[PDB]
Amino acid sequence: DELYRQSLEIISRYLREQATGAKDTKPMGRSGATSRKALETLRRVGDGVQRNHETAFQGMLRKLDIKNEDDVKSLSRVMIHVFSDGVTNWGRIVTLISFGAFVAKHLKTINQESCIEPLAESITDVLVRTKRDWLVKQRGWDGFVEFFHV
Ligand SMILES: O=C(O)c1cc(SCCc2ccccc2)ccc1NS(=O)(=O)N1CCN(Cc2ccc(F)cc2)CC1
Repeated sequence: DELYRQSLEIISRYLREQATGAKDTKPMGRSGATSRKALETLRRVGDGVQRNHETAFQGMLRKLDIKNEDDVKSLSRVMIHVFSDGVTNWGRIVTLISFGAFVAKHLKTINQESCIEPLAESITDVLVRTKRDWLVKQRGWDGFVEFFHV
C-alpha cells in the first residue's frame, strides 16, 4: 500500500521530530522529494496550528487522558468515530496531524516515547482508511505540498 507507506513515513517522522527534536537521516524511498516537501510543510504549518489551537488541544488531550500504550490503542476508535463524517479539507488533515504531534509531545513528557510509533501508525491508518478516495481526487501529498506552498 504505497499511499499508506508514504503517509506513515511523513507522519511518523513529523511526530518524532516534534516529540524528541531528533531528525531522521534515513532515506524516504519512492516519491522521496514530495515526502521531504510534505515533512518541510508540516514543520511550518504544524507548529503554527498547535499554537493557534492550543486551548482546544490542551482540552482534547486532557479528555483523552493518555498515560500508556493501552490508552494509545483505544485512540483509533475515537479518531475513526470523529474523522469519518463531515467535509474533508486540507485544513482538517493538517490539524489532525498537528494534534498527533501535540499528543506525541505529551507522550515524551510522561516518558512514554515507545507509544509515539503506535500513535503515528494509528493516525496514518485512520487518514488513509477514511480519506483514500478524497486523497486520490486531491493528488495526495503533491496536493498537500501545493496547497500550503508559500
Ligand atoms: O475535524 C473534526 O471533525 C473535529 C471534531 C472535533 S469534535 C470533538 C472530538 C474529540 C477529539 C479529541 C478528544 C475529545 C473529543 C474536534 C476537532 C476537530 N478537528 S481537529 O482538526 O481539531 N481534529 C483534531 C483531533 N482529531 C482526532 C485525533 C485524536 C488523537 C490523535 F492523536 C490525533 C487526532 C480529529 C481532528
